[PDB]
Amino acid sequence: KFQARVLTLYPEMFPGFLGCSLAGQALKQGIWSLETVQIRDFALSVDDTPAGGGAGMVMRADVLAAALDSCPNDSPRLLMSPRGRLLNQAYARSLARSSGVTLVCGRFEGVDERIIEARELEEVSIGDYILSGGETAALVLLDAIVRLLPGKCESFENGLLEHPQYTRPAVFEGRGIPPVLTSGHHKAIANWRQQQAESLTRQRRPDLYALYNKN
Amino acid sequence: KFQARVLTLYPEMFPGFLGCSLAGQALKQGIWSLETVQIRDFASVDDTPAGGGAGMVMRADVLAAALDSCPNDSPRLLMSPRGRLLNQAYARSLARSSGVTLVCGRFEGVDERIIEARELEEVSIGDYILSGGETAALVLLDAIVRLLPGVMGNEISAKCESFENGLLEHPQYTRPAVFEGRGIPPVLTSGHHKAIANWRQQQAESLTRQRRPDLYALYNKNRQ
Repeated sequence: KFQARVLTLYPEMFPGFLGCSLAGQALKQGIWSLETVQIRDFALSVDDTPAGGGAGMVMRADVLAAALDSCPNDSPRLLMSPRGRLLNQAYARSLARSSGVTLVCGRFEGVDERIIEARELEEVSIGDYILSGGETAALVLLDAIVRLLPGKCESFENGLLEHPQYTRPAVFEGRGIPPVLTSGHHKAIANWRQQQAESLTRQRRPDLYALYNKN
Repeated sequence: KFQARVLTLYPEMFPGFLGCSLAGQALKQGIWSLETVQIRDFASVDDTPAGGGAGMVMRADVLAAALDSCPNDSPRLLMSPRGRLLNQAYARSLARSSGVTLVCGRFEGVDERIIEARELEEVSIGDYILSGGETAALVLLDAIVRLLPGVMGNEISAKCESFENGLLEHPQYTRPAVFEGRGIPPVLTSGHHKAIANWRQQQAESLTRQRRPDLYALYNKNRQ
């Protein structure tokens, strides 16, 4: 098994698109399971006014604690957040090797800092943009995990985007597959592919290109 | 009325969660629409990479026909690991268009000639591999739709997030007054707005410095 547990205000978003395609099938076959936990059941509601003022509502430490504490501590506890460490492939690979993951989905403008500390929530961002709630990010994290489950290193992890890619037809709107690729001249092919990739990354992802140069 | 068109092998993944909450509410009041185009209608979709490679490659002609089946009234984006990185600024830009056309790359590789010829701008949501572009498209929609200048709350919203300034958001506190021994920092209760803002900022600086040196470098550039 791979046990996914998601703490959410919207359990009906799960499994969402992960009910479809290969992810759906793996679920139907029990390669992974998904448990949702409705946070609103733990309000003896879930969020309140920010001390010192602010733009939106803050998730209460007490409600969230009770929700976490109803769950076994069987997997790392990850808070979907704009403040998190960034999701990367190394980390997805790292997580697909576990027996499971616990995801907490905030919907508001934040989560009470004292519960982040007290229950060791690791904050995780999927990137520097705002989404409608943590659920969006949870689905994405799960997508990148489930994918790596039984049933290898990405070129960008080396600092390089993928070279341009071609298949048939041999000519589309007067544009032909570059002839070096159909030459059988392996060395020329690899050179060509390298220069295109270097050139593309330098222009479009200088950050990646910088890590390419840092070795 | 914002017009999203999504070219996909899995129309059934849509609207998905965008059907829910306020994104779906906005869908009901017709602030935006979501049309799916099945790529397979323009038949196989993928094929062998010229000069070898790792997977199959999406055919230029199948995607042309799919794109040409509806009008170019919209920026065209291709969901790809090769893309520029999605950020909030970019999201705001698209949110100001009449619509967006999103092509979901599934199999790893899309014929370069179709990217050139239909001017598909490649976009990645981050340096991690997903099951398909469907995943990237949904996230991209999620981030755009909430900025559509029809949605409620939207009118008086902050135009810029703190990470764009190079800082993570300050830590937040709410009731109860004391949780398992910990109080709410007293300055937050002091009625002294300037003091609150300074303290919140110091907390933000110190978190960003440790967790995102990349954002902090940007923070340093700005105040210079």
